[PDB]
Amino acid sequence: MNIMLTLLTNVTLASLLVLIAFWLPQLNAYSEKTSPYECGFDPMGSARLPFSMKFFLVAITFLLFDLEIALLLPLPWASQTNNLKTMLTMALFLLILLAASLAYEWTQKGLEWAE
Amino acid sequence: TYKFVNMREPSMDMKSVTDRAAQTLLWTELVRGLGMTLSYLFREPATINYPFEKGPLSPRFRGEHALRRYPSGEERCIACKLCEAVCPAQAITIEAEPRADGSRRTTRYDIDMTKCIYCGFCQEACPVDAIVEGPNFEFSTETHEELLYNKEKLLNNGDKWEAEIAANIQADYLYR
Amino acid sequence: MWFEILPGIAVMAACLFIPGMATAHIHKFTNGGKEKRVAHFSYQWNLMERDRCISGVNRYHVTKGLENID
Amino acid sequence: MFMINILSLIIPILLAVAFLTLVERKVLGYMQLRKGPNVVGPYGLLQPIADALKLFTKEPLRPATSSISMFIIAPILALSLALTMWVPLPMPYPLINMNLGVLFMLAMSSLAVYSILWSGWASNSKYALIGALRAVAQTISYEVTLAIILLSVLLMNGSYTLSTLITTQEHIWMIFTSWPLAMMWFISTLAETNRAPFDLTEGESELVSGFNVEYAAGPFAMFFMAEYANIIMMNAFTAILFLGASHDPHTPELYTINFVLKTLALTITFLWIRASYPRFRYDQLMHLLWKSFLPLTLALCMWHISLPIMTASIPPQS
Amino acid sequence: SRGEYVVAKLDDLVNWARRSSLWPMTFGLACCAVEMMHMAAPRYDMDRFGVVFRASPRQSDVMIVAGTLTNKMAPALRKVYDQMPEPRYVVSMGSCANGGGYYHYSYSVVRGCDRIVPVDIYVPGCPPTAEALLYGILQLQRKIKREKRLRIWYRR
Amino acid sequence: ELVQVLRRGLQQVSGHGGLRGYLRVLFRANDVRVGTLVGEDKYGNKYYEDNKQFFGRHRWVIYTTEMNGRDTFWDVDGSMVPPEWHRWLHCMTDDP
Amino acid sequence: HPAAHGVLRLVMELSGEMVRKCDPHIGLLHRGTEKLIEYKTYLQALPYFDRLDYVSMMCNEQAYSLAVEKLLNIQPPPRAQWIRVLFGEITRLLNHIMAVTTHALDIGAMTPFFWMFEEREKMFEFYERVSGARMHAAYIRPGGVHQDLPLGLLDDIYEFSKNFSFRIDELEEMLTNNRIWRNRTVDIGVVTAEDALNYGFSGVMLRGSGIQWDL
Ligand SMILES: COC1=C(OC)C(=O)C(C/C=C(\C)CC/C=C(/C)CC/C=C(\C)CC/C=C(/C)CC/C=C(\C)CC/C=C(\C)CC/C=C(/C)CC/C=C(/C)CC/C=C(\C)CCC=C(C)C)=C(C)C1=O
Ligand SMILES: CCCCCCCCCCCCCCCCCC(=O)OC[C@H](COP(=O)([O-])OCC[N+](C)(C)C)OC(=O)CCCCCCCCCCCCCCCCC
Ligand SMILES: CCCCCCCCCCCCCCCCC[C@@H](O)O[C@H](CO[C@H](O)CCCCCCCCCCCCCCC)COP(=O)(O)OCC[N+](C)(C)C
Ligand SMILES: CCCCCCCC/C=C/CCCCCCCC(=O)OC[C@H](COP(=O)(O)OCCN)OC(=O)CCCCCCC/C=C/CCCCCCCC
Ligand SMILES: CCCCCCCCCCCCCCCCCC(=O)OC[C@H](COP(=O)(O)OCCN)OC(=O)CCCCCCCCCCCCCCCCC
Ligand SMILES: CN(C)C(=N)NC(=N)N
Ligand code: SF4
Ligand code: SF4
Ligand code: SF4
Repeated sequence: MNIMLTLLTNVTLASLLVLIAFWLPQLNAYSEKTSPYECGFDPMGSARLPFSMKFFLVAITFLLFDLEIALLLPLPWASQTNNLKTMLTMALFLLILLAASLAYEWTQKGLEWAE
Repeated sequence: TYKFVNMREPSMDMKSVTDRAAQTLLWTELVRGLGMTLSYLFREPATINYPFEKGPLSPRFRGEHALRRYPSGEERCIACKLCEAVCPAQAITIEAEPRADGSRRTTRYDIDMTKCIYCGFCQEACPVDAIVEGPNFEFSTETHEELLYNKEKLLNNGDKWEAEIAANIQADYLYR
Repeated sequence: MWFEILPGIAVMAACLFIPGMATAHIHKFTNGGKEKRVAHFSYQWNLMERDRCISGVNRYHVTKGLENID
Repeated sequence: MFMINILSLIIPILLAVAFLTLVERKVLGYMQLRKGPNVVGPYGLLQPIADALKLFTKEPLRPATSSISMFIIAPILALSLALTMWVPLPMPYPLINMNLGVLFMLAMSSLAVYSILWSGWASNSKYALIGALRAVAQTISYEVTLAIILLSVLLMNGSYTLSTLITTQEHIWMIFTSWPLAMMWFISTLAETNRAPFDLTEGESELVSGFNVEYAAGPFAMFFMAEYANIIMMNAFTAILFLGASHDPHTPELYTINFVLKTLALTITFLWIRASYPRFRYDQLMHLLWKSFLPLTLALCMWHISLPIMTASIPPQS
Repeated sequence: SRGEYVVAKLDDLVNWARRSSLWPMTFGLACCAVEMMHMAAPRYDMDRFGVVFRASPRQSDVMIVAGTLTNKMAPALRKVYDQMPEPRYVVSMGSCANGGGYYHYSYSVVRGCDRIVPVDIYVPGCPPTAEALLYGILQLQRKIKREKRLRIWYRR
Repeated sequence: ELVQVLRRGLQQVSGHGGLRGYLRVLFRANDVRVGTLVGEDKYGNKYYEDNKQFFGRHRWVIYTTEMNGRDTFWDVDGSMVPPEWHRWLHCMTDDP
Repeated sequence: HPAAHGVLRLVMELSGEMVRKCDPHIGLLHRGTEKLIEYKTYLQALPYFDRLDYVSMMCNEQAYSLAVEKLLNIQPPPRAQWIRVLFGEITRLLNHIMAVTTHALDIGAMTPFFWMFEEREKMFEFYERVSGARMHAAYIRPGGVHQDLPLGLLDDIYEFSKNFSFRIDELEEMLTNNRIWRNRTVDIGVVTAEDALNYGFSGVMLRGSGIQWDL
């Protein structure tokens, strides 16, 4: 309830700022003013063409490591259990496997960008 | 002779290796750069309080142009066109004729201040110290035409700045 | 000089004082002069609801005691 | 009274953002042997007001090639999330008291990522696209490192509650306890807030204003406000997380003063770093966290899992 | 009148903000741009007055044409000027930007940037000193101070 | 000592003729330094010198509030100085 | 563009952000200097050289004067030659300050730019004292120099030179051993000595490639 009211207040304030921005000042638009900016010269192609991503493997590894951090997050509560030895073994197991994944990718050159 | 800017190798003793590892893990040179910036923060700025304070200038400074007069009030220029001949940018236009009393005086003396390169050649070639470059430099205008000076404008500049122009010429004339 | 930066930092610090102090004053104002009750768990929430029930004015911060049991 | 509390949280934040703009100007000037703004007002105190009025009275334009819907949404999202990030912060009392106060901030930061991405894509220009993809890579690296660092530091705490952070730091400081994680967290917060040396999404030298190249007038001012609010909020989070202020329940204003002073010190350190260092390359930034911070972060996470167990110092659950 | 007083105060406030917050586009052509750097330097700090370089023309208020404008460069200058949103101002600096300069009678030099864009201020010199350019900037500020757009509109 | 600096600041406050003069010189010159008055011209401009300041700040001018027919309380130009004081202020000579 | 120095149109083909080819389009600051020089005299063409490399101005003037004097079969006086060399080294200081600080600003560092540009301001004061113009002096001319030095210039130059090595040291304290600067600059734009010679490089490019050559 309170969080919803806060979110509504913030979004309303931002929208009001946009509305004031687009209606208060004097407007004068023509084709040259609204054309895309490429440092004074017309763009040769289009900005919607494919843009090669030289770190494509690191993004997938980031997805997997995001899973790893999601698994690791409930650790502060897991340390309140009586099975401390088992919990410690499992936490260290997960972190060692994550380290092994990082080392394997590093040695197999998955962290290097495409040329 | 010559010297090598970067051809030194690091010593591989344990103490030096540990020092380099401490520099790597504890960002020592980065902290040093921070300290340098902090020192400059606590230093005094070098900013002058313009327009209430002005940067230093010299008697040789080349600013706005002026046509001078003799102490009697007679114009110094004798329509000799040496400045017009020597002007690199061809910024000076001169037309002359005999005056009522027969003097060799100009009727048109134009300087295009948007064409002039402020090189000081005109005042070097003048044999009578007529055309000079005054100390004024804050004469920016809002329209292009206002920078196309003519003889009346240049004579007004000379009458306006005669004291300072005379003082500067007195100060610097023994080097010429 | 470097102390001409201070008035801007002073204004920024004065601005940053307002949120926390305002929150503390509003919490004390709306909880009868006491800290706003923290209910991170159902036990604390049930304590607050019981305080509302026994107050008789539908306000949990209205606390009763020995004069109320007898 | 809750709406009054929301306003008392929002408006001073915006005022502090404007005067942080002024303070950054003057601090950078004095570190660069200049004076900075001292003409518009007394010691330049009306400069933020003049800039805001100029920006919001200047004409905004939508590019002919732009996708207008996402072109407008992005500044709204940026400013909304910048303002929303402040609600769980205890100073010393949070506006909204959450049981998991840190995961909310992580999620809202990851959502605030998309403002720059959608503004760069919606602008429909090559410099904006380059800035957006630089943002993608930067977010990848800083997100993984930040997540694990926060996990470890809060594992020293016992829960994800910032009031519990205060209670934990009642006696000593998490900077004393875990300073290496503090260093890496400071670097990761620089990267998260897109500050130098990691100001790559909008890199003036390489790109002409980066992702906000097409933005002007009011919409641009919203991006600037969001950036500076994020700077202040992240420095406040760092102060609460690592520099715990002593709290007196009967006079809470002392905690507010201490917290504000620590946050100001951290923000001025941000400005100092910007004045001091050059700019990274974004591939070198990715290789900095993945190849240097990530191994050390994993090792320190293992160490901070083991340490409370081997020393019988596990924090209370609540 | 009450409305006249209100509009006078409002456009005094509006002109103050635009005067006190000037953002030149990061745009220099020739030797005249070095004096722009020296005006940005600590000696004549332009950041005191609220004058800050912005790279994007969208976030720029003033175009300082500092250098020679050539036939190969004129379209780009016009393009960036057009992409600058309003209100926008132009300060030509140096003889080359004012008229032709040393290269007035040339096949590849535009004899005046005012053939391309509407110029508000002309700064004379080759190059104008940093103080001369600062004087031109302050003169532009005083020119902005006299604008009465709301006062023109009220009587319109 | 900070006490000496604060006392010098108070002297600067009192050296401009009270708080009102201090505020006047602060808001129309952005500086509150006190220096020896070299002289005053016919238009009202006052000229001050302080050789202890570094070169460039050792001479300055407080412009008049009215020159010719224009109210120059706020609108002050660098072109309002007559040529002799112009030479002295731009340091083409050491003699006022 | 901030990094394009104002009049450079660098048409680049990029695969992502990797550069596939650079095609520098120049001539946006072409004025017809050589044709205008053909139309000028030898004294009237000197400011053209003053405006060619407008960061090493007295150096351009000295080169032009050397050419004209070689054609004329005359000889400047020793004092003129010494003033030429002194101001050529002052101009070299100006140019190297500009180059290093603008390079560091394109990389991302601006504080050295401001410091060394205050130093450039002092050297501009020297230029204005000798010539009356802060940068475009037109002071070195075929046959010697236009005017003699004023009676305090040598002492002020001595003071400046006395206090400048500390400024260079402060510049080095921010860049030389900084790991970010080393990452940005080390093993970037490597050119072999043979390639430099064949492509026609000169000066710092050759000496960086290791060629022991100085005019
Ligand atoms: C291309 O060739 C080249 C050039 O070119 C020719 C060059 O030059 C150079 C030379 C390069 C240089 C000289 C370097 C550049 C120069 C510098 C000085 C670099 C330094 C950079 C900086 C200092 C960064 C500054 C940049 C910016 C953009 C700062 C501008 C400020 C803003 C945008 C902030 C504006 C936003 C604000 C103020 C937000 C506030 C607005 C609000 C609405 C908040 C208020 C909200 C409220 C609700 C408040 C209301 C409350 C009320 C009314 C009640 C309050 C209570 C009361 C009592 C009042 C080179 C090398 C070159 O190669
Ligand atoms: C979508 C949002 C809804 C909620 C809005 C909540 C309040 C918003 C507060 C922020 C306002 C931001 C602008 C501040 C003021 C400055 C700009 C301004 O004045 O803009 C007004 C705009 C101004 O028009 P403009 O397009 O010329 O705006 C430019 C203004 N200047 C010149 C100042 C730059 O007014 C209008 O568009 C309407 C003018 C009168 C014509 C009325 C037409 C009929 C429709 C509306 C009237 C009611 C009809 C009822 C019957 C319907 C059925 C038949
Ligand atoms: C930030 C959130 C939005 C804020 C919304 C507005 C809040 C209030 C705005 C604050 C107003 C500040 C006014 C500042 C006055 C300028 C101070 C004084 O110096 O100006 C003089 C007078 O200025 C002008 O005459 C008018 C200034 C503005 C007059 C006030 C108009 C009414 C403002 C109060 C109404 C606010 C509510 C209505 C709008 C929301 C002329 O000075 P100037 O020549 O330049 O200086 C040259 C530099 N020198 C001195 C070194 C040479
Ligand atoms: C909370 C506030 C913290 C304040 C700290 C601020 C510090 C100063 C801020 C200025 C720095 C900001 C800009 C700098 C950004 C870049 C920083 C940086 O480069 O550091 C990374 C640096 C660079 O590596 P490279 O030179 O590229 O070498 C690569 C080799 N292939 O490398 C690092 O990752 C350093 C990591 C620091 C972690 C701390 C080191 C841990 C020390 C180990 C001792 C602790 C053991 C714990 C077990 C105890 C058992 C009893
Ligand atoms: C105590 C109670 C309250 C007291 C104060 C009450 C008023 C407060 C301000 C309310 C908002 C502004 C209201 C409208 C102001 C007048 C606008 C107007 O009529 O503009 C008309 C005119 C357009 O041009 P025109 O002359 O018609 O010619 C056509 C062009 N070829 O000229 C123009 O359009 C000029 C260009 C600028 C117009 C917009 C700016 C006007 C002033 C706004 C000041 C406040 C700004 C706040 C910004 C948001 C917050 C940061
Ligand atoms: C003009 N010169 C030499 C520049 N380096 N210019 C620049 N804008 N960086
Ligand atoms: S200074 Fe040079 S360019 Fe200017 S009018 Fe004199 S001779 Fe011609
Ligand atoms: S050189 Fe002197 S005397 Fe001869 S025409 Fe020119 S101004 Fe007149
Ligand atoms: S006016 Fe002179 S200094 Fe300016 S660009 Fe032209 S030649 Fe260079």
